[PDB]
Formats: sequence, structure tokens, C-alpha cells
Amino acid sequence: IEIGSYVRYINTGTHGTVKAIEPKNDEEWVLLENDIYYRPELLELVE
Amino acid sequence: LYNPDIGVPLGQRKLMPYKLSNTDDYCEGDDLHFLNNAAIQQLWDDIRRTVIVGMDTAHSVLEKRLGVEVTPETINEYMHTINHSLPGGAVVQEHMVEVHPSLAWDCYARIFTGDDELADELDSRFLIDINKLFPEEQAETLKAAIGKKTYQVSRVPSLVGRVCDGGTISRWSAMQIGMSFITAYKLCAGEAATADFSYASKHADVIQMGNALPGRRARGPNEPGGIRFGILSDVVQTTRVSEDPVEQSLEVVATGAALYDQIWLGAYMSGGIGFTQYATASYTDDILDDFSYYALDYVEKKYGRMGTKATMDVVEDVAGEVTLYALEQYDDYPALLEDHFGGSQRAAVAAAASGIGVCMATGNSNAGVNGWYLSQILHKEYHSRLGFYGYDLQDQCGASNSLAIRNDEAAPLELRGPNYPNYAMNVGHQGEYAGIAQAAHSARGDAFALNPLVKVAFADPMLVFDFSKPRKEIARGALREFEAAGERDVILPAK
Amino acid sequence: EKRLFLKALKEKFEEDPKEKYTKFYTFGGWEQSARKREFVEANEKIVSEKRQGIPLYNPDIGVPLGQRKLMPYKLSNTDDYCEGDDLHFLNNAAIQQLWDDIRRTVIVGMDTAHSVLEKRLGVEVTPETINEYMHTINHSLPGGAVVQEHMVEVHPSLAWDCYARIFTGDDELADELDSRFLIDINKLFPEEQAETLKAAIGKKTYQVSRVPSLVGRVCDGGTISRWSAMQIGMSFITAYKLCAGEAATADFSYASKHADVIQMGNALPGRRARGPNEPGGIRFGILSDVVQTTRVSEDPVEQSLEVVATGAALYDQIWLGAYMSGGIGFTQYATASYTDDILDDFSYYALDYVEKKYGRMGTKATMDVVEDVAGEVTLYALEQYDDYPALLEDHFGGSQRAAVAAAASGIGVCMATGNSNAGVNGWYLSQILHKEYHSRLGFYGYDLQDQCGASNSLAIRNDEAAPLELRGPNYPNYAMNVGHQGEYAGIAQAAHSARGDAFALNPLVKVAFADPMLVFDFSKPRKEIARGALREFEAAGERDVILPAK
Amino acid sequence: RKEQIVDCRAVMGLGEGGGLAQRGTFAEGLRNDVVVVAMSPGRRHITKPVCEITYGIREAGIQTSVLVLDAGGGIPSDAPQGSLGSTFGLKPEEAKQVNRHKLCVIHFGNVKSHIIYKARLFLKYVDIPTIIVCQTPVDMEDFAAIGIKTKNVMPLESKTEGKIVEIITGVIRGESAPQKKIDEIIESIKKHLG
Amino acid sequence: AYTPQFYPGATKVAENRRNHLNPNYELEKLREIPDEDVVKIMGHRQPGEDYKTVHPPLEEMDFVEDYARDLVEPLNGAKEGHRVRYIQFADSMYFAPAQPYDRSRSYMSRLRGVDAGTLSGRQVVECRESDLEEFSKNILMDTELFDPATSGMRGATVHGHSLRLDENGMMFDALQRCVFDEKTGHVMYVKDQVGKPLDAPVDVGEPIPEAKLREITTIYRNDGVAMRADPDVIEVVKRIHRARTLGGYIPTNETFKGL
Ligand code: F43
Ligand code: F43
Ligand SMILES: C[C@@H](OP(=O)(O)O)[C@H](NC(=O)/C=C/CCCCSSCCS(=O)(=O)O)C(=O)O
Ligand SMILES: O=S(=O)(O)CCS
Repeated sequence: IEIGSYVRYINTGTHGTVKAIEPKNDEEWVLLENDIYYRPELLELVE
Repeated sequence: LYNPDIGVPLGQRKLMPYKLSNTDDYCEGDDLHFLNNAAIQQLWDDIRRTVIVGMDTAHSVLEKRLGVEVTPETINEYMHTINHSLPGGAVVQEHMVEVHPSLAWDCYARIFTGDDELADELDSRFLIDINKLFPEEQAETLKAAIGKKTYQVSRVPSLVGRVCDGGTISRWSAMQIGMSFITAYKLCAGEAATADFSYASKHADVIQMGNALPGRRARGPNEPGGIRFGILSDVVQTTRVSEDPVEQSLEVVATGAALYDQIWLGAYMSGGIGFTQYATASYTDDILDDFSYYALDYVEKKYGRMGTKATMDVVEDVAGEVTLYALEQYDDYPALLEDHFGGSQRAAVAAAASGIGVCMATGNSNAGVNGWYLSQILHKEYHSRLGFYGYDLQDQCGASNSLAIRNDEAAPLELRGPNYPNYAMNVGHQGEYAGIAQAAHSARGDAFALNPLVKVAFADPMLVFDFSKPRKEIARGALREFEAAGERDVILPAK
Repeated sequence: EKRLFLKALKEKFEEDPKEKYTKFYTFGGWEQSARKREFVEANEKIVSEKRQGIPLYNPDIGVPLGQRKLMPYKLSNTDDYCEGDDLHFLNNAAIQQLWDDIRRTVIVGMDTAHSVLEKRLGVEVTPETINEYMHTINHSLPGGAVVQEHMVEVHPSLAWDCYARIFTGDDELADELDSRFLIDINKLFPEEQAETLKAAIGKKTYQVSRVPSLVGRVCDGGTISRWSAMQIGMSFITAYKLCAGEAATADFSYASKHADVIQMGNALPGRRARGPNEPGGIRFGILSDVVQTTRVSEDPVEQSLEVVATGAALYDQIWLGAYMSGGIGFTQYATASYTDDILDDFSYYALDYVEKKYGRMGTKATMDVVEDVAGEVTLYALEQYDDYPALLEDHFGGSQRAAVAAAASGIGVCMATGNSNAGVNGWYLSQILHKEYHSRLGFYGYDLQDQCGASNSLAIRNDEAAPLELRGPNYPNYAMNVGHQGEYAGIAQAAHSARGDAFALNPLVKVAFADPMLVFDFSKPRKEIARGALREFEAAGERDVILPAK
Repeated sequence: RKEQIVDCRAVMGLGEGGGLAQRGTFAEGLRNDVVVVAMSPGRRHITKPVCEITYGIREAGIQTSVLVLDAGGGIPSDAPQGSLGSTFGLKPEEAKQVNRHKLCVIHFGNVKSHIIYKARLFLKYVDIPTIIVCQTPVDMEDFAAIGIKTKNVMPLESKTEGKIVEIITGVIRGESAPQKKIDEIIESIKKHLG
Repeated sequence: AYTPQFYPGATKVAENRRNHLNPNYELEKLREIPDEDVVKIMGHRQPGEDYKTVHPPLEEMDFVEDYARDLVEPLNGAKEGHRVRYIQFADSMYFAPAQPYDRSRSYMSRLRGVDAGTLSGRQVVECRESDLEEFSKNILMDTELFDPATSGMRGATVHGHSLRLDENGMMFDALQRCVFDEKTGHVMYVKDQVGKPLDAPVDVGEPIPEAKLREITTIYRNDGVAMRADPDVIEVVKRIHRARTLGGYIPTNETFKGL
């Protein structure tokens, strides 16, 4: 997982490109192209 | 200070339970939907699955063509046979399959006769006794109308009418009647006399609840669009258990609303939500009961139950008085107005009361509908509103069509129905029309309205739906304590 | 000799299938069958409890049942046996759901509605708005009322079988739509079939509405279209918020629920007075398109025989034995066409003969090929009946024999030529050849349409001419008699299975009934009927939540 | 096992044969742990799915209050193109009564677009973790798509101060909730409360 | 010529109905709402921008020669080809100054080229947008036909014509298009007639006092003016009913002798 990758949300399958990683409250968060934070454990890499 | 995120509370009245007229049961409005109420479904099922066959031509064929002698013992044997064959048992043709008896526990073949000597030596298991079920005067009237004739009532299983349509019932009864005839009298399985039996039981001596509607309407027989108002009046059995004319007319109004306005119009000719609050307005609270009792009191105070002959003046007087009283009651009590929030509900209730009053004054059903239409066009001027637009189509042409004699417009209100050209589309009219037709005869204390055979047939105690007190049964169904037939749980897996 | 029906005959009959003699009157009557004993026990309990002593089921009157051995019934291509009583349409929930799923289906095209919304109404239409409309109609179709708590609504558990689905021949729109309520042609059909169906459909969008089964149970079949139209209109005016007038709303209403409506059946005239969506209005091509075995099987005989089974169960059992006659019914005649592999064996022989002689579709439809193929198949079937006495005992009625042999002949002719009317002509030739062979045919009035058929097969007169795909139960010759219509549907399907066609009459019906959300899976009708006969079929329309437990 | 005392509402129910609760009313369970929020006192919400959750929590040993919203039916006025049919809202006193509880359990319906915006308006004024009990399968991300704080899927620009802490699907309005759903709700409350 | 009466009756309600039906009766104006404010509440177009058209101007399009069709002078909105829009009102049963059938009759008696539809709790008139705005400001909103409390310009969700009024005497609204400003005593429209919020609320005046409502209402009520107190209207209604019945039975001069 890194900026510019392609990820999909496992629960719904929304496709987007990772914009930035913005840790908060000692917890990793992933920002996609839809300006929505996600969780790395609920995201996985696709090619 | 204006906060747009406070919201607006809505529907306070609809949260409160709906009482049922002449009962003491409170039910939710969601439980009065015809899909959620098993009692309304069973009402329609019992009406749909009933066919009356006159077993007199068949006896004459057996006597004069086949040389077979018909005696009460032979009729008892035939009844025993048909009670086994009609649900789907096998009588001839070795190697048949049979329907599960658990799915046809509501299937009965009953016999009634106006001949007392023949009714005496008949098995009381299969006999609909007119003497026992009706008071003396009503029993005598029904026997005089029926005559020395024997009739068979076939109630095919409800599952049959639920899988198939309503046109299945007459054919089902005819096939089973023919089979029972050829196996009870030891005849050849197929000859000319068999065709005579089949023709008699298929159309010559058969009585259908509803006529077919071919063409544009496109429906088979025994559908709610084919049931005339007099037939539905004769289905309701309050006339033989109560002497209050208003109560009889109002039970017929409740049954007519629940059948026509709910089932026929909100499902057969519409869909989705349907028209539940349009129909329950006539049988939930005593509003219609109070208006009808006021109409009867006024009529008995100035005219009498049959003290006047139907003229225009009495129609104007009674309909105007009852309409003014009903609208004044709506004005005086905001609870009544918020109960009947829609204009159509109010218009139908006031016009039904006015028509019932005119019928109780004159004993004529066409005068009753004339009073109903006067009430509608007087309501319109009183409140400057009638109902949803599209409601007063028949109410505008009504006055002209009520006493008309032209081919497309003339019919006695007992002979009218949902297939009457004006009445064919709009809700909020038909159940009240049936009630007015019944009130035309409750004024005279008549035993029946249009068909004595239907009255005797639905006086049967083995029907699943109790037609003596339709509102009580509707309330029972709304409270999930009404047992309905047509369910198939013996052939289904455990859930 | 190896025959496909041999194994069933071994299982059904204790003696050799070629043995010409047996013994009778030693089985105890109706006690030999578990179904009859269960019926007797039930009847006793019901009589005593609910009927207050009025008798219901009396085996002691009428014919003494069970003087012979009551045989069990296999189901073709399925390894499960059932009694004949389990295959009665009233005792079988699978057959009831088969009719329910067809009855409660209406297909409405949504392209005129979109065009009217975009141009006349000034409302943009996007895949997001289509998804919103689909959500609205899925909530509102069963019983829902949108953002109106004061409105009466149907209990949700009472209509768990109600769905609203969408499909389209536009690929980009299809992949832009939500997969929750989409019938994907690409992933449901093989590649060539999907391409053919998309080309036939075009770039248009269609919605399928499955009205809840209970609605069709309480009401008739003509209620389905009205229910669908009303809910579609409500959902359209709720999803898209529009500021135009009321007249423009009337134009939109016509465009949305009165323009591209496809019904399963038409209304019937005369003494058959009935509304739409009744089994007597379903054309043979429509029923062939309803069955989805062209999706999962490349065998033409199997594709035709599944349509034969479905058409038998519908036309012969439900339509004819209940809608038109009633009583115990015509289960016998229909089970004869799909119980043992008798028709399977005959049709496989017909296909083999055609492939060896004329090729799979190697000849143009001429009279000579019709005559020789039909004659050969009929002779083979009749000698099969002759030299296997157990087979003749299994198909005891003449009608059930005639229909099976003639169906084999018609399927063979349709294989050879690819023309459905040639196949029906072969059917009629088979019928008269059968009559001359065995000096027998069906019942008293079985061959009304078989003596009139040869002349009406290729006729061009107004009330006599129609392609077999466009014929149905309302065709004047086919109106009354049992044992024909399901086989006619099978022959109509076989006309197209020979060509490897993706559909027979209507692509939209095929795609609509490819839907995985249906209760009855039309990919394997025989398997589902077998499941229903075992009381393992979950049917819809049960009012369990509005009835007392006691 | 400890005594549980409820402050019954001060107003009566809906008529004679109707419901026992009244719209826009609050019944404090003394020790404030969980508040169950019902959209209306009607049969679609009260005693069929809501009092069942109430007695499940009260059986688990956790005191419960039940609040019936004054205007709980409909969609908020801030929904796209406004509301239709009815307007959903939360009163300041209702918000204060909710906010003194450790956790909130709220029962929602079928349509997803309605539930998301109703939850957004609800959490605009509620600052305690809440559990959404709905019928439809809704993913714990569509709320974040419109700005709602969510435990698993946070939004970049949060428009609410409340956290949707759990979503439970399969509870139908007006129908008895099976013991499995009650057990799931109790487990979520226990693990997200103490 | 023929000098028209307009309605039977001697009560104040009958007189008010006659006044609404009379095109020569100048309705008393009770407020002043600017044209742009009316357009904003109507919610169809943005004020200041040109009207959208449905067809070219009548001069551009070519029509066949039609002597009878050309006898009628078209509306200006028709001449320019403007689209047809609507304005809808809900009237309270508690002494609202105008009522549905009264509204429809007055509209079809006073305005040209209008489409009026009547429901129990609704009344809508459709016309070309420019003329619709003109007579909505001049007649529908500024005059006594409109009371901001008991009547409300509202499409979409209409409900409350039969419910009781709220604490300020305002008709019930499920969307709350108009709210009562207690500081100034005026009614302000915070949403347009379909329900989308307005950027700036528009002042539509203050509620008419209840005595004036009693004096100018067109509804019959047991508490204010009963139909029994107006026997002349009942007699005319009964005459219409009897004439309809006799004409539908046998339409001859002999059967109408029993009129
Ligand atoms: C909400 C609508 C939208 C529309 O197209 N029709 C509605 C709604 C529709 C839906 C409700 C379900 C839904 O999801 O919309 C259905 C069931 C249509 C049908 N299939 O018969 C219905 N109305 Ni309506 N509708 C009713 C009624 C009414 C009364 C309400 C009066 C009031 O002022 O509150 C008025 C008609 C009138 O003005 O006279 C009315 C209007 C309206 N009715 C207008 C009003 C808003 C509009 O301008 O768009 N209904 C009633 O008067 C009671 C019976 C009730 C019907 C259902 C029942 O019988 O249970 C229902 C009958
Ligand atoms: C009384 C009739 C006249 C008529 O209109 N129908 C009958 C009887 C009827 C009844 C059987 C009633 C019962 O179970 O006792 C029903 C079910 C029709 C109904 N809905 O009532 C029926 N036949 Ni018939 N009927 C059948 C058949 C047949 C075949 C029987 C062949 C033979 O062995 O002789 C013959 C026709 C023939 O002339 O060849 C036949 C005749 C006859 N069939 C002859 C004379 C029967 C007799 O044995 O006395 N059925 C069959 O061929 C199998 C299918 C079977 C149908 C039920 C099912 O599918 O299970 C049944 C269909
Ligand atoms: C079958 C259909 O015929 P038609 O629509 O072609 O006239 C016919 N329906 C109607 O006439 C009209 C249907 C509307 C339902 C009744 C309205 S109740 S609520 C709507 C109030 S309004 O705003 O429409 O005035 C019927 O018999 O149900
Ligand atoms: O044998 S008949 O032709 O009468 C009917 C067969 S079921």
C-alpha cells in the first residue's frame, strides 16, 4: 500500500487510488481519491 | 431562533388504534390491510369458492333416461360419495393419485331443499337446515321463494382458488359432481346421459357468485368485479340473527367495503398500498353508525319505516337532512374531522348515511342511490370540496343515471355491480352502494335481497368465515386469532 | 439391448421387464402405499377435530384402489423416486411455485421514461439516479410506502420473494449499475449466447418486477401488471424530484408504465374469459424462453425435454387439469412425459437417426424428410412398447403413449429441418400412424387436433395459420384437450436447439428468467419437481406471520 | 443481579388498544448506561423490535432508558433536495437526555439513503458512541461518505461529533427480534461500553 | 344584455363566493409582496433571467389557415412560447378566505387560458409562466384570497386542510415552508412551494385577524355560518339535482313539469 496504488474496499468494492497516509491517534489511516479515510486492515492491494 | 433541524411531528392520529364499529376490539391500521388480515382473505376465499348447483334436472335425467330410481337413500349415498370426491378422492378409474386431505379440510358438499318431507329423511350431516338456521317467518319466506327444489352447495378447497383463479371453481364442482353421479348410481362411465349431467351442472342449473367479464375488463367468473350488490347483500347473514335494519345495512356496508374497495379496487385494479383507509372509514368508528341511526330516527319520526312511497320530495328531504347533520357533526367535533381527514372518506360516509335513510323511508334502492348523489353534490357546496379529483365522476352522472331507463345506464341497484359502467373505476362508492341496496330490504323486513339460494348457502355453519358478524371476524383477523384455510404446511419443509 | 428406461423399469417392477405375466389382487388394496395410509390417518384427525364428524375421505366407496401394484415414479435424469401422489400439482409445492414465478413476472422497458425525464421534464438521468430509483422500487414494490409512516404497509416478511431487477444490453451502463439488483447477461450466459442476446436486445434498459407470490394467490393473474405499474409510477415520482406540471407527469406515466410492458400471457376470449398472466395465454415460444437450459447445456435433446417437462407440468397439470377441468386432475398424462427416460430414449433415438441420415441440420424442410423421419421414430417407439410389457404397464393409458411417441417424432423432424411447423407435421403423422399400428389412440376426444392437424400445420388461413412459436393454449385446435401442449412447446424449442439459438421467441423473457433471485430455478425444472415431491421445496406465499399458531 | 428502577413516562399511551409509549417522551433508567431510541411509539417500532432490545439489555444487567423521538419518521431537511413525506429531527432536550448516557442504541429501517442522513443529523448533536440496528445490509462506510465519524471508516472532514460504533443488520420493524440478534447487540454493547 | 348574478344565498359566505366569482369586483389587497419574492416562493425560475420556451414564438412557427382558431387572441406567454407552470394552494377548513372549488370557479371566471384542478386538500392552476406570475402576484397573493396563516402556497406534501390550527393559528405543514416570527408578528416563507430552502426568507405579511377571517371566509361551518342559515343555496342545489334526475330519466318538456 502506497500513494498511487490501486485498492478496493472489501465490504463494497469501491475502487480508488491512495492519496495519502495520515496517521492519527496512534492508528494508521488511508486516504483514497474520494477524500474518505479507510483502514489498512479493511483494504488490500489489487493489480 | 429558527432551527431547521427540529423537524415536524406527523401522524399522531394514525398511531392510535382503530376501534371496530359495533364491537369492542381495538386494532392497528396496519392489521386492517387486506394482505395483513387473514379474515378478509378468508372472506374473499369463501365467497370465491362457492357454487350452487340445482340437482333436479340431473335427477330427472336419472329417472326418465337411465331408468334409475332416485330416493332419499340414494341421495344420502350420493352425498357421501361427493363429500369424498369433491376434495379430490378417487371413485373410478383404477390407479389414481389423490390430493392430501389436510389441504382440503375446508371442502364441503352441502345439500338444502325447500321440500320439508325430503329434508326430513336426509342425513343431517350434509343438510343445510333452513328451519333450524332461520326464524319461522324468514324460513317460510325462503322456502316459498325456493320451492320444492333440491340444491347442492359445493365449496371447493380454498387452495384451489389460491393456486388458480376464480373461474376454476365451477368447472371443479362440475367434474366432481359428474364423477359422483356416475359412481353413486352405478352408471356407465361415459354416455349421452353423462353429457346431460355435465351440461346441467356446468351451466343449466349452476349459480355463480360472479359473472364473467369478457372483453376490456378481461376476467373470469367468480371474481369480485362480477358480484352484484344484491348478491353480496344476500351473502351477509345478519338479517337472520338481528332485527335492527341499520345494523344489517352497516354489516353489509362493512363487507362491501372490505371486498370491493379493498380487494377488488386496491388490488385487482390497482396495487401496492391499496385503499385501506378509504374502506375502514365506513366500519372502524361509529361515525357511520351514528349518522345512520340519526337517519333512521329522523325517518321514523316524520315518515316511518315504510310510511311513504318513493317520490322526489322525500328523497330531497331525507338526503338533505342527513347530509346537513353529518357535516355539522364533522364541524362540531374535531376528533371526527381528524379521523376522516381525507375528503373522500367524509363524502362517502355522509352519502352512505343519506342513502340508507332514503332507503329506510321508501324501501327503494334506486331512491337510495339518488339520495346518495344528492348528498354528494350538497357536500360539495357545503365544504367547497368533495374528494380526490377523479372521485366524483360517477357522482356527477349519478343523478341522471340513477333512475335512467337507457340500456347502458339502467339497472336496479341490486342488479348493479363493479362492472356497472359508471362504478367501474373509483374507490369509496361500491361498498356503500351494497349497503344501500341491503337497506332497501331491511326497511321491509325481507328475508333476502336478490337470491334466496345464496342466502341459504351462506347460512351454512361450516363456512370458515362467519358472515353473521363480518366486523367481528375482521377484528379477530386483525388480532391474529382467526384460523384461515388454504394453507399448505403439510407439503412444505420445516422452517 | 440397452435402453435408457430399463433401469427405472427394473426399480419399479419386481419381475423382468420383458416378462409377459404377473399376479394381482394380493397387495392389500390402498394399504400398499404409504401416501394413502398417511392420507387416511390425516383424514381421521381432520374429520374429528375440524369437521365435527362430517366425513371427508372414504376409500371404502367407489373403486377398490390398489387391485394392481401402484408403481413409483422416477424423474428423468434424476436418481430419485416418488409416489404418483407426490406429483399432483396440489400436493407438490414445486409445481405451484413454477406457476407462481411465471405469473408474478412483468418486464418493463425504461428507455422512453429516461428520454421523457431528460428532455420533457428537464431532469438529468445518470447511473447514480438509476441506482436510486432501483433502491426506491425495491423498497416500494412489495408493500412499502416511501417516507410516509402514516400509510398502511404490507408486512415485510409476507413478501420476502418480491424483487425488482434491471438488465441492459448497454455494457458500460451495465457495469456502472449496482450489482445488488442487476441481471448480468455477460456472467449468466456463454459468450456467444450473450453476444446474440445483446445484439437482439440492443442498447436498451429493462426492469423486471417480481410481484410477491401472495398477491397472485389472493387475486388473479391480471393483478400483477397493475401492481407493477402502480409501484413503478410511485417509485419514479419519488426517486426523481420534478418541478414540472401534472400533465407532463401524465406523459411521463405513460412512458414509464404503459409503453414497453412485456407480459407473460395475454387475455383469453369467450368461455376461456381470463386476464393476462394466466397459463392459457402463454405462447409456446414464450415458455421455451422461460426455461433456461440453453444456458447450461449444449445437448439439444435435453434442452427440448426440459421444455417438455415444464410445458407438461404447466399446461397439462395446472392449466388443463385445474383451470379448465378441476378435480383429481390430469397429472397422469404430464408425468408420462417426464417421469421415466422413455421420452428421453425415444428422442435420443430420433436424434441419432437424423444425425446418421440427414445430418444435424443438413436438409431443407420437405415433405419426404418429414414423412420418413416421423415414420421411423414412431415405428421404433411402438415396437419398444410392444417388446417391453413393463413399459406398456407403466404407460397404461393410450394418450400418454401417443403423446410420447409423437413428441419423439416431432423433435426428430425439428432436428432434421429446424422448422417448427415441419416438426408439428411430423407429430401429426406419428399420431395417425400410431392409430393404424395399435388400432388405438388416446381417450374419446384426444385426437380432435390430430385429425385436424395435418391440414392446419402448414395452413395459411386466418384462424389456422401460425408459427408453432406463436401458438399456445388459445390456439383453436389446442384449446381443450390434454396431452399435446407441453409437447408442442418442446417441439418449438427443438426447432431452435437444432440451430443452436440463444432464444426462441423473446430475448427479454430469457434474460428475465435467467435471474438468480427466482424461487423456482428454471435451469432444471425436473430436479425442482423432484425436490417438491419430496417435501423439500421452499415455496413463497405462505401467511405464517398473520395466522395463529394453534 | 441488582435492583433496576425505571422512571416511567409521565404521560399515558396511545388510546385503549394501542401502544403503551407516547411520542416525544423519555423514561430514565436511573443509572444511565444505555438509551434505546425509538423513531415512534407505533407498532413498527415499539415492543416489537425496541422493548425486546430493552429487555435483552436489562437481562444482561445493564440499566436501560427508552426515548421515543418526537419526530423520528422521515429524512432530515439537510438531505439532498430536502426532505419528502416527513421531516426528521432531534430536539435539544432530547439531545441532552441522550448525551447523559454512556452509549446509545438506535433502531433504523430499510432504505439506506434514509438511514445515512438520519444518522448524520442524529450524531450532529449526540456525542456518545451509538449502535445502529437496521434491517437492510448497510456497510460501515456509506456513513463516512457523507461525513459521519465511524470506528472503521473515518471521514476526512467529519460533520458529526458522534461515532457510529457498530451496525447490526437483520432486525425487521414490527417483528420479534430473535435471540441471536439480541445476543449480538448485547455483546457489542458490552465490548464497546466497559 | 344579461346582467349576471353569480351565486344564490344571503349569508356572508354566499356574498363572499359571489365576490370571488365576480370579475368586476376589486378584491381588497392586504399585503405587498414584490414580484421577485413571489417568483422566489414559486420556485420555478430564477428572478432576473429570461423565461424558458417550449416552442418558437407563434410568429415564427407556421400554422394552417384557421378562421375560427384565429378569432381568439392568445396570451403573451403563448405568443412568446413560454413553458406552462403551476401554482398550488392548500386551504384550511377553519375559515380560510378561499376554498378549493371556490378557487377553481373564480380562476376560470377571472383568468384567461388557465387550467384549474380541485382536490379536497389541494388546488392548482396551470398557465404560461409569465402570465402565471403576473396573476399570482396581482390576485392570488396580494389580495384577500390569501391568508399566510390559514392558507399556504405549497406543492409536494399537502396535508392539514382538515387538521386543527397550531398555537399561532397557522395551518399544519409537514415541511414547514412558512414559520411565524413572534418578534415581528409576521409569517416568513423559509422554503419555496415544493420544499427546497430559500436563501433569504420572504415576508408574506401577518396573519389575518380571526374576526376578519369570519367575515371574508367562503366556507360554511356550524360555528361560523351554517348552511341551514342559508336555505337559498340548499334550494338551488336540490333544484339542480332534480333537474339532472328528470333529464336523465326522460328529457322532455312534460317530465320537466315536475320540477
Ligand atoms: C402523497 C400523494 C402523492 C400522489 O401521487 N398520491 C398521494 C400518495 C398516494 C399513494 C400513497 C403511497 C405512497 O408511497 O405515496 C397511494 C396508495 C396511491 C394508490 N396506489 O392508491 C394513495 N395515495 Ni393519496 N391516499 C389517501 C388519501 C389522500 C388524501 C389526503 C388528504 C389530506 O389532506 O391529508 C389526498 C387526496 C385529496 O387531496 O383529496 C391524497 C393525496 C396524495 N396521495 C398525494 C398528495 C401530494 C401530491 O400532491 O403529490 N391522498 C386519503 O384521503 C385517505 C386514503 C388514502 C389512500 C390509502 C389508504 O386508503 O389507506 C392513499 C392512496
Ligand atoms: C369416467 C371417465 C370419463 C371421464 O370424463 N373421465 C374418466 C374419469 C376421470 C376422472 C377420474 C375420477 C376418479 O378418480 O374416479 C379424472 C381425474 C377427471 C376429473 N378431474 O375428475 C380423469 N379421468 Ni380418465 N384419467 C386418466 C386416464 C384414463 C384412461 C385410462 C387408460 C386405461 O387403462 O383404460 C381412460 C381413457 C380411455 O378411454 O382409454 C380414462 C377414462 C375415463 N376417465 C372415463 C372412464 C373410466 C373407467 O375406467 O371407467 N382415463 C389415463 O390414461 C391416465 C391418466 C388419468 C387421469 C389422472 C392422472 O393423470 O392421474 C384421469 C383423469
Ligand atoms: C384501472 C384504472 O383505470 P384508469 O386509470 O385507466 O382510469 C382505475 N384507476 C383510476 O381511475 C384512477 C386511479 C387513481 C387512484 C385513486 C386516487 S386515491 S389518492 C390520489 C388523489 S389525486 O391526487 O390523484 O387526485 C381503477 O379502476 O383503479
Ligand atoms: O375417457 S374420456 O374421453 O371420457 C376422458 C378421459 S380422462
